[PDB]
Amino acid sequence: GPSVFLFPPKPKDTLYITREPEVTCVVVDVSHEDPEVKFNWYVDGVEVHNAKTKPREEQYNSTYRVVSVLTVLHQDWLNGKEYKCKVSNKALGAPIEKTISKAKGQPREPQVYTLPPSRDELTKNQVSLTCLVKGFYPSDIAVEWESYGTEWSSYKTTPPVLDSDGSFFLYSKLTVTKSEWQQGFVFSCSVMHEALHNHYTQKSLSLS
Amino acid sequence: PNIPVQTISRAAAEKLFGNMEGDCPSDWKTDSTCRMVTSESKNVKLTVSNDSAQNSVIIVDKNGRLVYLVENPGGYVAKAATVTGKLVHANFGTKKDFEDLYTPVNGSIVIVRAGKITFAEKVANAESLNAIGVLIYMDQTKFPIVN
Ligand SMILES: *[C@@H]1O[C@H](CO)[C@@H](O[C@@H]2O[C@H](CO)[C@@H](O[C@@H]3O[C@H](CO[C@H]4O[C@H](CO)[C@@H](O)[C@H](O)[C@@H]4O[C@@H]4O[C@H](CO)[C@@H](O)[C@H](O)[C@H]4NC(C)=O)[C@@H](O)[C@H](O[C@H]4O[C@H](CO)[C@@H](O)[C@H](O)[C@@H]4O[C@@H]4O[C@H](CO)[C@@H](O)[C@H](O)[C@H]4NC(C)=O)[C@@H]3O)[C@H](O)[C@H]2NC(C)=O)[C@H](O)[C@H]1NC(C)=O
Repeated sequence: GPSVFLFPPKPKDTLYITREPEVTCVVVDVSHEDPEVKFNWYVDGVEVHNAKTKPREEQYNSTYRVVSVLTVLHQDWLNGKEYKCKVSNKALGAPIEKTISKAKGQPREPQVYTLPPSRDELTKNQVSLTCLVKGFYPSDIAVEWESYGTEWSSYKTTPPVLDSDGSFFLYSKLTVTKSEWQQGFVFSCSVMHEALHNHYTQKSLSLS
Repeated sequence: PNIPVQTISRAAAEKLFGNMEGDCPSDWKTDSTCRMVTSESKNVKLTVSNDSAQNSVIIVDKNGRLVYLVENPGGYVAKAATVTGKLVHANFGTKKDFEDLYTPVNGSIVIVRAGKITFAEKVANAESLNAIGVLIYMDQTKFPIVN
């Protein structure tokens, strides 16, 4: 049987009015016998027809992957409207409903702190620069590392983790060659969050 | 001079060579470490800014993403611009060096040794072949300009 996965829009897309945020309804398994998929979109229970179905595409495991994309309004998403995706198939016993929305709470501003490498980590040819982003709500957040106005390729970010106070935190780890760190270059952690002034803050870090 | 030109240290050059492929002609009596062109997967990005503080030479991902900070040149050559491309060695950037050159300069950043001819000439020769930027380094061995 088909399986349905509803995804939220990218934080930056929802935060920046210059950008276009959209919800993605993904259909993972589509039968060869019954390829037909009907998509029905709903916003706060009201059906809309603004969405576009991407072309169906055969995967490496003889299963079609149908995706439907619905563009959402920035403040509709930020206010906490629910988006329901209804998938109908003859291969389905009943049509599948998935719902996503923004977490409805008081926004809390993220605290952003950068940490330098451990003295023990300088033994290695490569070192990690750490970016602690904590005490934020909701979970919606965008984190980039950069140097001299250029984004860093070599960095990875843990998913948000629920803290004890109902807030979220996470870590971002930029990996650089040690020599680049020792030469006193500046690395910056960029953080976008709705609670921030201009949905943006930046923390820099370098050799003392 | 519609293209940026920038001076780099011998160290920054060698770091750039570290990310290049090809061996130099025996004819240029260079070091072992010298290389001709950047590997497919990397390009250099050069930024010359009204703030000479934030000049930068960086090696970039096909995605324009950062791989290596190579330098922040303190000096300047007497165009403020940011350019991304392949880096190609052209020795002294003589018209001759250029005409002998295996890899074509068009659309690429050029790196040359300070040497036989003026900076002004090197830039013009390169600009003449549609290079998008010029790096210049001093190897210790010295080749006084003739006039
Ligand atoms: C044939 O081959 C296909 C490809 O290899 C394959 O398709 C795959 O099908 C599986 C199911 O078998 C499906 O699994 C789910 O994936 C969810 C996340 O997918 C993300 O990340 C993956 C990994 O990189 C990407 O491949 C996906 O495209 C998607 O990436 C995101 O895509 C969106 C839009 O494209 C972008 O906007 C994002 O930026 C992008 N991310 C990235 C990385 O680029 C995953 O979350 C699912 O986990 C949840 O459900 C599971 C139950 O199935 C639970 O085990 C698990 O706990 C999770 O539960 C959820 O928990 C959440 C916590 O907040 C709650 O919010 C949810 O309520 C709760 N939901 C549910 C329903 O439990 C899960 O792993 C694959 O994604 C899909 N695609 C790929 C590439 O694998 C076919 O299935 C293959 N055939 C066969 C025989 O399997």
